[PDB]
Amino acid sequence: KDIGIDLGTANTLVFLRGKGIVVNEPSVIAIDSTTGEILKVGLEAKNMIGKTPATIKAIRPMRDGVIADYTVALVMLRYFINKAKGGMNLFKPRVVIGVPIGITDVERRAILDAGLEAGASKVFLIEEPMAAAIGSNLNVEEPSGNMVVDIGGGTTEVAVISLGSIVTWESIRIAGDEMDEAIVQYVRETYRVAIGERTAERVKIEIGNVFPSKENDELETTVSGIDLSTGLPRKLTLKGGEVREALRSVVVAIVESVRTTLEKTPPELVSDIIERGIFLTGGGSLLRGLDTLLQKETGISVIRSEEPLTAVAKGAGMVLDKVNILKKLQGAG
Repeated sequence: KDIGIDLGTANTLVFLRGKGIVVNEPSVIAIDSTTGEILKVGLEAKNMIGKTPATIKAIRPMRDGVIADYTVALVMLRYFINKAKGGMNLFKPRVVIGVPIGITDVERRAILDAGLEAGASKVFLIEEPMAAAIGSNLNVEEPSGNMVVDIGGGTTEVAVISLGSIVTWESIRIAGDEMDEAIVQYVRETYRVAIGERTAERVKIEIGNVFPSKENDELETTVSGIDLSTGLPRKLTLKGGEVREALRSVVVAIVESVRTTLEKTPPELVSDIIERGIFLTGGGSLLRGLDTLLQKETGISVIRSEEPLTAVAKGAGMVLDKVNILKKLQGAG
């Protein structure tokens, strides 16, 4: 039994060689604040965020693409592996876990340890964009310039793939989480209202956009929270234009990372990218008009992936059947 795991800062996906995606749940875990006992893991836990009594603590152990709260992350990972196997047993499956390219050796050691402690007989780490390319069948083993821009909840990764490896890359810790925060901050500074992270995510999903257009400007939705200047509950409406402005600095950072990667890419590979185009993927890349904006800024065609949410998990599991690539991945156990 072999599984691919996309342990995202926002959502976790597990691909089981033989049937596909068997786990797709928010990366949240809730525990009894006194006993430490796990109450819920997944969606039911996410639904608790910002709504818990003092007796319960809802946690998102993954941050910036890496482990931020070790033990909690450990038990959550075990829960997911157990669920992927279809209940806990004495079988230790082989596991491949996606990771940002800019990960440190220490952060890298933590994920390998966690994988083993969580119940894996052996763990392998695969770079995010590489897993996404394999999961989307991009023929990564060929000598063809393939630039992938993967935006998740914790990181934005830009990589030029060729011959089963990454030639050049940039990795910044500005992605989905920073988009949510940007909206929270915008509402607080503009209307003096405090809203939660989940309400900000809803806004991002319902009217988030990064390219100007009549249609985008007309988009609207409401948000509810507490007016910090009056101490009263308050509901107000946000429009596409406002949100686009709130996400400006984040988008600027993303565009910049793409330009910087292109600049240092070997000329023959750049030649390939101009003809092939840039591959845009990841849950954080779904902002309205993001492809439009990147294409206009780089002057190069941008293509959105067809399975932006599952590509990474699929690729992590599929890499097990590619000895040439697998043999180069760092592992443990």
